[PDB]
Parts: sequence; structure tokens; C-alpha cells
Amino acid sequence: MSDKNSRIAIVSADKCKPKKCRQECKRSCPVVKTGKLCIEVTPTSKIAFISEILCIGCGICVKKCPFDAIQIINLPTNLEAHVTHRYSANSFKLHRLPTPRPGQVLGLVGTNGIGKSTALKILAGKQKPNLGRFDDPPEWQEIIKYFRGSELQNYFTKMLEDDIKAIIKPQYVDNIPRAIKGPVQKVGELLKLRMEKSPEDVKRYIKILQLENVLKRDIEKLSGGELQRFAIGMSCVQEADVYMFDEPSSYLDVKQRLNAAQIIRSLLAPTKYVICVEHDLSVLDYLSDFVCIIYGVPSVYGVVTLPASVREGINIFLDGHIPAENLRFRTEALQFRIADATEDLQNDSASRAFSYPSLKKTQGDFVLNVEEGEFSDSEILVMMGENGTGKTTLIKLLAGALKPDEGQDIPKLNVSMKPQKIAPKFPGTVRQLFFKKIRGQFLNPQFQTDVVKPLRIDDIIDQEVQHLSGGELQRVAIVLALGIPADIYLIDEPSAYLDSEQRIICSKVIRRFILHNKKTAFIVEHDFIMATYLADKVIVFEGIPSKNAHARAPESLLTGCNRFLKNLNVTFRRDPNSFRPRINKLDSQMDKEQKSSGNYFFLDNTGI
Amino acid sequence: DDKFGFIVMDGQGTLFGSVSGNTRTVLHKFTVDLPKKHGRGGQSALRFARLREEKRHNYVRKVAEVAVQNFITNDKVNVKGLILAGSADFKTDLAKSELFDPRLACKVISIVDVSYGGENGFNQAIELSAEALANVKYVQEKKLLEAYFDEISQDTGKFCYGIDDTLKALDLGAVEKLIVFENLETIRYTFKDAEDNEVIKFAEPEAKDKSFAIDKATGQEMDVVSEEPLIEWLAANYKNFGATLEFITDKSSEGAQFVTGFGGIGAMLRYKVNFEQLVDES
Ligand SMILES: Nc1ncnc2c1ncn2[C@@H]1O[C@H](COP(=O)(O)OP(=O)(O)OP(=O)(O)O)[C@@H](O)[C@H]1O
Ligand SMILES: Nc1ncnc2c1ncn2[C@@H]1O[C@H](COP(=O)(O)OP(=O)(O)O)[C@@H](O)[C@H]1O
Ligand code: SF4
Ligand code: SF4
Repeated sequence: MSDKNSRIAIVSADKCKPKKCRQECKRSCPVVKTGKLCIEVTPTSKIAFISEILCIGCGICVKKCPFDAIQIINLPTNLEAHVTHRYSANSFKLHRLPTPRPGQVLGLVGTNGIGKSTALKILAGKQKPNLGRFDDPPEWQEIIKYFRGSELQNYFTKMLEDDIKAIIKPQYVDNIPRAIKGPVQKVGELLKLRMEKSPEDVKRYIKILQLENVLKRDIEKLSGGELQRFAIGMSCVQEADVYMFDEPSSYLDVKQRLNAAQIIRSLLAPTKYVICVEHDLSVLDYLSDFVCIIYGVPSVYGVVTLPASVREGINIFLDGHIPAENLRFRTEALQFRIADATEDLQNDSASRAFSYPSLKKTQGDFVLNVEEGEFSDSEILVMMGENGTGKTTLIKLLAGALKPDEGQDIPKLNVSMKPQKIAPKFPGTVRQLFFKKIRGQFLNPQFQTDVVKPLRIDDIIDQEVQHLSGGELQRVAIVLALGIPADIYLIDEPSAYLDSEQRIICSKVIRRFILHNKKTAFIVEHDFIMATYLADKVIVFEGIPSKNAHARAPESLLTGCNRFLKNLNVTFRRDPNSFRPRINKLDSQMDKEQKSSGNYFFLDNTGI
Repeated sequence: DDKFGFIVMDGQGTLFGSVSGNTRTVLHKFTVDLPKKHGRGGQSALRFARLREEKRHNYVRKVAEVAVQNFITNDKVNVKGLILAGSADFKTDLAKSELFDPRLACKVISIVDVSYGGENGFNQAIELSAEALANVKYVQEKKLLEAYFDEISQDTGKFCYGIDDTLKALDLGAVEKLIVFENLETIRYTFKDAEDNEVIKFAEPEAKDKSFAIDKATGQEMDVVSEEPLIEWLAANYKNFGATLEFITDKSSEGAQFVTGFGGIGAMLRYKVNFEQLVDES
């Protein structure tokens, strides 16, 4: 009959100060003018509350709000059907959950804030869903009822009985070091205690993960990649049926992430149920039998789809649209420059730019070797390889931060540098920090599109850096490097802590400015997609991690990608509809043919 | 009352008239002649025919000029639209010619066929035109309304709502256009004494409303002395406030928005304001 619609109000308390404009929401609102209930003022907490029943959907309150604290949306009653859990009034609410299946791996992919982490907790038995209502400390009985008609119903009965206790590898990567310590109780101690499997289990898992060096080090001491892998080890070592992984690719390098994926899949063989959440598509494809996609606006809502297949789910993800849901989850589709697309220019050749000679940097524990290479103007070079290879070391030497043991690089160039792991260590607020760097760049329209508008830094401006978040801080750092003028810019691993949309904003940023400005940039990365878009040449690193390493001169996109991918031995085809790289299995039918041709990738992409 | 005038033509004849509620009466009619020269004719396949489209162009401006010269006194059109009628092409040859007066082509509101003309075709032109009339009405109300309103409230606050707000700003002459409705639910009442009074705004549901009516100090429950409709009071004193008036009901898109929000009500400002005051504040 009539169209079915709803209104949902979510307000962010961080953004709201009702002293500032007085309580302007209660006034202003036409519902309240009549004497209705749409917005009620909470006198104890001093927060405005908007009731969804009485609200008109007018949106008058939204544009009145001096910050942008209130958000009213109108949905066709898509969310109402699905309600799983709600944090509180006017807060994040979760919709649907991912199915678990024995003997298989089920994937999850989505943008941050969707409730991927929350979903894991509910499945874990850590949190009890309220069901968008009263549902108390684990009143699991009601949860089963809500899930009826879904395959999770059987799972919730199992969980309540405590027949199975799921093992969880914790999500937040930044949080782990502070929580766990063990200089004495290093990594080795944890692996010994947890090993329910065999004494072989300790050895086998350590070898495949490339943990051998790290056992002696303590947990707090570990680097990001090392920290992640230890968690993985415990999740194999444990005896249980259900192994939940939440973002296992985080911090890891390209070689290691693939390794993690294979080992985790081994659980499926013992017929143990596995669940996993990933931001990386290469890794996600490899692990999963089934895939769920989580979509919706960040921090407002996030719904889980029906289970799908591995290929199908990935294909649908890339279009940016889901048909049943009928939502354009992403505003713009992702595309990579063909390399036909790029501008044709004559580049500074001859002494294009500066050149570096052979370089060596030796710690006495690790040795880096570099081959003389050349850099030209207005180009960009990708740096790839596994961590511990001295990818980080090389960039620092060029920065002038590090002194080479051998070789010399004294350029008369101004360098801007962006560090790999970002930890605050700066007193002051976010805005102040940006402003010292450059005020003018904050004015430009491009910076509005990429930084300011999406995150809402305006709210962030007063907040402290210590108080801040991981991914938010990352986009800020990348932009800041770009803040100041320099002949050459250096960035180290921009993809960390970022979801799909966030990385891709970065890809466009580096390529566009470098082209306009006619300056050079070196970017290190693990994400294959990012490298393709930005670069014109690449340097590949090889050797053995935590031991020795080597670097190469810059070489063309096609040439460099063949070398890199040859090292992994996994080829990528193309999906004809989505135009994504389709992981071709080794011994894929196609794998053999592609290797013969010497083509690891298709539809090679280059800088714009 | 609301006045519409129309011109129904053929070569047999032509006819002018109006309706205003039940009222209905023609004004004038005339004829010319002409068999149809595109047959018989001859070595003059244009000689005779060019007198005849000329005599149509004489006819149709003598029609439409008389409709202007007695529908309008005091610029443009005094009526607020125009209609054309006839057999197939005999009226397309009007609305796209050099010989229908400029500024009059800008005022057509429907174009109708009728199987026959005169007084039998006039009832047919009222009856099937009903649709056109409804369309025009909608375009005027809904649209224009729904449009202007939202399209450009008048950012920062160049607005008021409610009686309290919409009236002070109407008293201040800060309201370009006042937006009411017809079935207004607010009226001006007086609850007062031996040498003084209070004016409050009341609706239907009397809860706390009846409660107050007073202030506080003197302490006096209440007595209503008189009651004057706000809609009417406004409907009749709009010139005094300089605010410009539009009455409306409930029919159209964004129509439902007014009922839920701007409930027969709304003031649009000339310049930009400071919103109502009161006193209950400290
Ligand atoms: N304590 C809380 N109170 C209110 N809302 C919360 C709380 N914890 C989480 N949320 C809400 O649940 C949503 C978040 O988390 P989850 O942890 O479920 O995200 P994800 O789906 O794992 O996303 P990400 O990729 O960003 O880690 C958020 O958008 C947030 O609004
Ligand atoms: N000061 C140091 N002393 C000893 N070993 C070091 C030192 N700095 C780095 N290393 C080691 O060098 C190896 C490679 O380092 P790095 O260049 O940071 O690698 P990546 O390719 O991951 O960026 C790692 O095994 C690391 O532990
Ligand atoms: S949300 Fe905005 S308008 Fe409402 S109290 Fe806070 S600051 Fe004032
Ligand atoms: S969106 Fe509209 S209806 Fe909801 S709280 Fe704001 S003003 Fe009131």
C-alpha cells in the first residue's frame, strides 16, 4: 500500500555541547513546538535524545545544529527487520551476523565501524545481544528466537550450553602491547603454555610463521607484524572447535599475510569451524569458502548479508552496489589507471633528478645492500618486499636520518618524510600540529575532499593526539607530509590501519599532487592495488627477513611486478565483469599458462 | 472569487465565456466562411488560399484582442489564465504563429479538442477541461508552495513558526510573507480584569493551557471575555503587518510536511531576524 519508511536518529555526544547554542534541538523542532515528544532532554546526562517514533524526518534540527552532531536518515524499513543489538539510545546498532560453519572458513569484509568486531564478540559469548531492546546479561534464550529463520539459531543454542568455548584472536592491534607483557614471559613462554597440540605443534607453527627470531623477544618489544603473528600461533595451538580471527592481516607484510592465510586454512582440514574478518581481498579470497559482506555507514549501522560464495562475494563488493539491499554502499567506484590514461610528457632525463650509489647499512645483526639506482623528476617509485628487509632502513638513509655504514647520499634536496608506524609523541592538539606544518594546504579544495570532510577533523581539532584513533591519525600524517613543499617526498607504508575507502583516497592523493606539482615521490607499500595506481617504476627487495636484504634499481611497472610476483608464485587473472585481479590458483588452470607468458597480472595499471 | 476566461473557435464559429463557482454565461460570438481551397482552386493553388489563412489570422486576433480588451482592465491579464479550443489543426495554427499577439501566447493553460462547437461544445470544454483546471490548481498550490518554502527557507533563521514566533515578527514587519492555512487551530483570546489584560494563544486540547491563562502574583484562576480568530485577524490585517498572504489546505507532496510541522502556519522574512522573545526566561 503506502510506501514503507522509517526515521532513525543517531547523535554523537562527542560533537555535542548544549551549552554552546543552548538546547537548540528542542527549540527549533516543529514536533516540540506543537507540544510533542520528538526530542526530550535528559537532565542528568545533559544530552539531547531524539525519539524515532515522534520525529517527522524534517531534518530541520540537523541543519540548525552548529556542529553537525545530529543525523537523521530515512530508510525504507531495511534496518528494522534485521535488529540484533543496540549500544544505547542514539548509538550504533548492529544488524545481522555472520554464519559459522564447521570444516570451512567464512570471511567477513566491510569498512570500519560496521560491527565486524562486535559480531565476533556476540559469537564469542563475550557480549550478550540486547536485541535492540532490554535483553539483559546473557539472556541467550531470546537470542535464539531472534535468529530463528537463520542458521545462527543452532549456534546460539550451542554457545549458551557452553558446549564449545570459542578462541578469539583479539582485534585491536594497538591495544595488545599495553595489555600483555612478558620480557620474562616472552613469546616463547606463551607458545609453550598454549600448546595443547603437540610438541611438534610448537615447531611446525613457528617455522611456517617465520617466528624463529622473535621467540626470545618480549611482547611489548615486538614490532607490529611480529605482534600479530604470535596471536595467530596461539590460535592454532589452542584446542577447541571454533577459531575466530579478527583482522589477521593487520601490520603484516605481503609475504607473511599469505603465509598466515594458508596456516589458518589448515584448521578447516581438521574439520574445525573457522571465522575470519579481513580488510585485504587477496588474503580474504585465499582463506574463505564463504563470504559475507558488511555494509552501511560507519558508526551508524552495519548489516551482514546472506552468505555467499568466495568469488561472488568479492565481485559484488567491487561494484559498490548490492541488489537485494539495493544500496550504493560506496559513492564512487574504484578504478585503476590503465597507463594508457596517464599523461604523456617528456620527463627530466639526463640528470633527471638525483642518483644514489651503492649503499650499505649494517646493524651488526642485519645487513642491507642497495644497488645503485637513479631517480628522475616527476616520477614515483614503489617499494615492495617483506618487512625486516630494510625497506624502512633505505628510506631513512635517503631522509638523512640514518647514516650509511658504507656509501653516501648527500643531496642538496629538501625532503619531507612520513614515518612507518605512527605513535603520537607530540604535545598539542591536531589542528595546531597541522597548522605549523602549512596553513595554506588546509585551504585547498582537494584537502577538503580527502581529509577534512570525510573524517570530520573539525571535531578532532580540539582532541589530543594521545586521545586520538589509529586510522584517523594515519590519513592526517600522510596529508601532513604533503603539507610542505619539497623536491622529493618520502612516504612509508600508508596503508596501515586503513580500510578500503581510506586507502583509495590516499592513492588518488599521491598520484595527483606529484603530477601537478612535478615532484618525485617514493612510497613503500604492501597493498598491491595501491602500488599500481601511484607508481611508474618499482624497486623490489629480496633476501631473507631478519637476516640480510637487497634492493634493486628502479624498473618499469611490468618488469618490476613480474619479479615481485615471481617470488610469491601466485598469478592473478582478471575477472571480466569487475575487472579485479582474480586470484588464480597455482596449478590454476590459467596459472601455468600465465607463468609461461611471464604475466603475473593483467590490465596492468600505472600512475594516472 | 476566482475568474477564468476562454476562447473556443472553429471557422463555423467562435465563442467566449467563463465560470465563477455555479455562474456561467457566454460573452460574444461570430463567423467568416471558406470551403477549403487545396482542392478545386487551380493555377491559383495559393491565390485564393492566402486570403483564407489571412482571414483566420484576422479572426483569431479579433477573438483574442476582444478577450483581452474585456477580461483586462489594470495591466497584463485580470483573469489568471486562458484556454483554446477547436478541431485538430485550426488551433495549432494559432499557438505557433507570428499573428497571435506577443505576451498572450505566454498565457495559454490548456488546448482542447471538441467534437462539435457552440454551446454544445462549451459544456464539453468545461467538462473535459476539469482535468486541466485541477492540474493548474495543483501547480499553483503544492508546487510553488513545496518549492519556494523548502527550496530556500532563508538560512540562519530568516523564519519563524508557531503563533508566538510568527506574530512578533509579523508585528515587527520583518515577515515578507506569512504562511497560514485555512483551518487555523490558533486564535486570539483575552483573559483579563478591572484595568488590565493578557492575550494567550489556544487550540483545542485544553490541558495545561486552561491551567495557566494567568501569570502568578495576583493569583486569579480565569475568565475569558472575548475570542478573535487569528486566521481571520491576520486574514484581515495583513496589510498592517506588511506580510503577504497565502492560505492553503492539505493536498500535495511536501503538503504533508506542513501538517506535521508548519501546521497551517509559518512566517518567511524580508531581511533576517532575531527570533521571538518572552519572559519566562531568566
Ligand atoms: N561501547 C559502545 N557504545 C556505543 N556504540 C559502540 C560501542 N562499541 C562499539 N560501538 C558501535 O559499534 C560500531 C563498531 O564496532 P565494531 O567494533 O562492531 O566495528 P567493525 O565493524 O569491527 O569496524 P572496524 O573495522 O572499524 O574495526 C561502531 O560504529 C560504534 O558506533
Ligand atoms: N638498530 C638495529 N639493530 C639491529 N637490527 C636492526 C636495527 N634496526 C633494524 N634492525 C633489523 O633489520 C631488519 C630489517 O629492518 P627494516 O629495514 O626496518 O625492515 P623492513 O623491510 O620491514 O622495513 C629487521 O630484522 C630488524 O629487526
Ligand atoms: S548538539 Fe549542537 S545545537 Fe544541540 S546542544 Fe549541542 S552544540 Fe547546541
Ligand atoms: S531530524 Fe528533525 S525531527 Fe529529528 S531531531 Fe532533528 S529536527 Fe527533530
